[PDB]
Amino acid sequence: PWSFKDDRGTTVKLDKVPANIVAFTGVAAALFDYGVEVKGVFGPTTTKDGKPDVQAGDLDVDKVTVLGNEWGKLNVEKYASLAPEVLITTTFDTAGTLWSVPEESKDKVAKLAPSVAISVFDRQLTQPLQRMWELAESLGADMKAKKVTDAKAAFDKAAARLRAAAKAKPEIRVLAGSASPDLFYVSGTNLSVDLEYFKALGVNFVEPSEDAKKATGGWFESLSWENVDKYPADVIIMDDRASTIQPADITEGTWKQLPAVKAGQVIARSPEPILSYDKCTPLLDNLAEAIENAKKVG
Repeated sequence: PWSFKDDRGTTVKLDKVPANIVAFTGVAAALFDYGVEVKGVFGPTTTKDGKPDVQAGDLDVDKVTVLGNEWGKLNVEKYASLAPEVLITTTFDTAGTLWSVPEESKDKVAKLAPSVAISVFDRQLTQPLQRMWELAESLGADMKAKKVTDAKAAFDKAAARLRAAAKAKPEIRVLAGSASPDLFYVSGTNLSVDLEYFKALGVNFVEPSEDAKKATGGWFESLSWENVDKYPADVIIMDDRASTIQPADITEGTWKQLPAVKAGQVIARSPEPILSYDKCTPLLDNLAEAIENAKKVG
């Protein structure tokens, strides 16, 4: 028998370990790094060139059945066809809302299999990493596999590296942004698993006021493109997801004139980390590297 109590406090119990798992693409990507296969995914999975999306990690995107290829899309008839035994996703709120399960069909989806949510709300990254590790082991992973303990050691090494970098370079101000056509969004550290952890390790973030973030309940501040120079920043970390405009493609003149952009001090941020140590290690290394080499320019 298999049992797991998720971050909504609900305990799913099945008579056997589920063989037919369906997961949000980023959760399937994490389980893949622990050698747990899924049968179906939903979420940003492939790009228009047919390549794996960043949230698909190392998943074999040809083998799995893609039920939806963007956030909030999940075809229920095709989901039923997988004979699903559990659905697994993340959750970003107090309510335990299942991330990316279409609101208009979530009840239909829930009829066909129990769900497991891993919370990525209002906590540090190490939390959901260890919760996802426990889930993967319950599903048949070997958590004492050298691939996995090496991964955890590499993550701990990269976390010490970011702590050291932030101690060496306390003057380097990091801005977390996400680009869309109407607005550039500046995140605060509070509420995000990655940013809360990077902050705990000593990174100096630009922090919009709580007043400036209240239109999103404290997640981020919306700025017009002409006002992206509001906060002086030395390193900018930009949202990497499918729905957002990547830094190479931002054509707006105010952006191109940013001290950080002119200095080449822009890297990716993954606001939806794939919850494996393997895939979170680069998030620490990349930010450490940027801080280690950054010039104060903002």
